[PDB]
Amino acid sequence: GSHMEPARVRCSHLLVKHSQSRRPSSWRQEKITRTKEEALELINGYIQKIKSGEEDFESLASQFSDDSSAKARGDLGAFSRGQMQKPFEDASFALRTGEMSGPVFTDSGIHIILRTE
Repeated sequence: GSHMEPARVRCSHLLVKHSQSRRPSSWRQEKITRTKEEALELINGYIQKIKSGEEDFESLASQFSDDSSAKARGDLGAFSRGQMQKPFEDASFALRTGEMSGPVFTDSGIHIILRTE
């Protein structure tokens, strides 16, 4: 039936990091020269490419995600809200089936969340 707002949700997560972060060193750049504003453009670029049916989320999340989850397709499983960040939570739980939250600002950087489930 129609059961939204659960305990376990599944979504994919892309992450673009910026100079002001827990570490200004990604796997794409040894010294992240891009700030939040700059990273935001990358974010929009990926989002546009994905939703337009040009690129895939898992595709871009594996190459253009500065997170370790990148090599794991960037797709997550069914997790609980207490296992993620509050901004990440609000986004993932507010998304409908096959919906994308867009640029979710966090401490590490900007996350792109797509509702896999």
